[PDB]
Amino acid sequence: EMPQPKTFGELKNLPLLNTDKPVQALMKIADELGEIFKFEAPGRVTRYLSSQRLIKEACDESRFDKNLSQALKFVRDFAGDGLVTSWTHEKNWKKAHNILLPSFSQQAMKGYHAMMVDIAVQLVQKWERLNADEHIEVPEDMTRLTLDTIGLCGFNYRFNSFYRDQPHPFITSMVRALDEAMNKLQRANPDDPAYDENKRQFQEDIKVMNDLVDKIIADRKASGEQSDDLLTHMLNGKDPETGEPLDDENIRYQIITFLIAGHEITSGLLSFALYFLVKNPHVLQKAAEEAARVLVDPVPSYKQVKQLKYVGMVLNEALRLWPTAPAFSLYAKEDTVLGGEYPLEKGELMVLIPQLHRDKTIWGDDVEEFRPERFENPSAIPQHAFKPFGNGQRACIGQQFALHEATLVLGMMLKHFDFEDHTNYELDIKETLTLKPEGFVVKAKSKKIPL
Ligand code: HEM
Ligand SMILES: O=C(CCCCn1ccnc1)N[C@@H](Cc1ccccc1)C(=O)O
Ligand SMILES: CCc1ccccc1
Repeated sequence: EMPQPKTFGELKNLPLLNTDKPVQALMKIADELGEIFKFEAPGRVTRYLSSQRLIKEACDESRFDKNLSQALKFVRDFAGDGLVTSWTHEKNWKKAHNILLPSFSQQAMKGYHAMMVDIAVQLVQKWERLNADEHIEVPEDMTRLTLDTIGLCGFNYRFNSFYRDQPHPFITSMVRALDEAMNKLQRANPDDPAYDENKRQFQEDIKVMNDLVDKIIADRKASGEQSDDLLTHMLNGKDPETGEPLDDENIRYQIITFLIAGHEITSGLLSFALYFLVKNPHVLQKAAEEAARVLVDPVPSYKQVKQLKYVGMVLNEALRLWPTAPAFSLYAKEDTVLGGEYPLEKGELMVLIPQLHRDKTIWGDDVEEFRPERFENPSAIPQHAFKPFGNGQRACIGQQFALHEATLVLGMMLKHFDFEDHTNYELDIKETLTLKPEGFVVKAKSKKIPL
């Protein structure tokens, strides 16, 4: 019989996720129950997988396909049939996947690099301009970086996050829609009048996002400009299979999807990376030495960012410990037995990435230690042991983008500043649909290296 955490009568396990930190709650359950536990909610059953042994099987795409978790299903209300919230069998998935893959390749990063540098330099400049008495709100600034980077590379839009403390109206709505999607996970009687105004606000936020993104698309189509951004690629792309381009609605969903992905999901990586760097000065020194040796020019080149191997290891080790897209869902395409012990019927598994990444049978007993050297040789990483970007054809299309922007800015941060964990910050991971070291603050003392 499969382990299952404590239940709450008719609510089954659902109230276990009625907590500020559900991923961490699930990790704790995984620690207690092991590599697989059943999680039941009213009208839902899933099985949380935490071991590489089981997850490797779940990642067999011949047996399991991506499932929309309840979170993804609720985000689908505004991310539509964008790539993240589409089922693999939906026409728009493969179509957009085929169209967008070349826009997200490592080679495509060469084209986004200058725009990424634009924002990265703004980040560096912000911190260069802080007064000595001041500190950095790390996740906030990382989000400024990542949001602005995806805005610029996504559709040549400047969110200008370094010019405001208040979020862009689209982001206000996106964050509130994501929050409402996450809140609806715990909503008994959704059509109750208590959650009534949440619905009105949710629809208003969906409309804000649609109107703003639709206007972006329409403005680009009307202007005819051919930027080297994702929007241009989507407006001009043709899926070789169907022969079809994405329609404007799906492009809007893709843009919404990229903005969600490139917001705190991506900035969390940077925030956790910097968190671990300041908590592990030996690592920081090693990463800083690489940044200093490699980033010999006032602005990093693409080729230099590629040489930031140890920065990449830092990022991978941050992704190991706190993958900011911490779970993905799969479903059994047919009846199948998982791991020789768990018969599954056709039709859900949750891959609990932080737990996979703590599988001592893969990583050794020191799984909680931040040791980028674990990633010194990518050959040492067994298949499916490390899956911060998900799996297979449903893996993160933005992986190279996220890692390039993260490596670039982290490299620049490490080149340009020494960092002080001046509050001896106690890791407190705030959960939305992503993870963030909430309140993580540092001081950055400029090395006074010009840009
Ligand atoms: C550190 C940053 C990121 C992490 C950890 C991450 C993680 C993931 C994961 C785990 C998935 C699979 C989700 C699932 O199976 O349900 C995914 C999918 C996806 N991600 Fe990311 N992501 C990141 C950044 C980005 C960025 C910056 C973009 C685009 C601008 C992006 C776009 C996507 C898309 C479009 C998909 C769906 C791909 C498909 O199913 O065809 N992600 N991401
Ligand atoms: O699975 C996802 C959401 C997946 C989204 C990650 N993602 C995908 C693409 N980009 C990011 N949360 C986990 C944990 C959870 C549970 C309740 C409330 C919040 C979070 C789960 O549902 O058990
Ligand atoms: C677009 C990334 C995403 C989508 C839904 C939920 C969380 C994260």
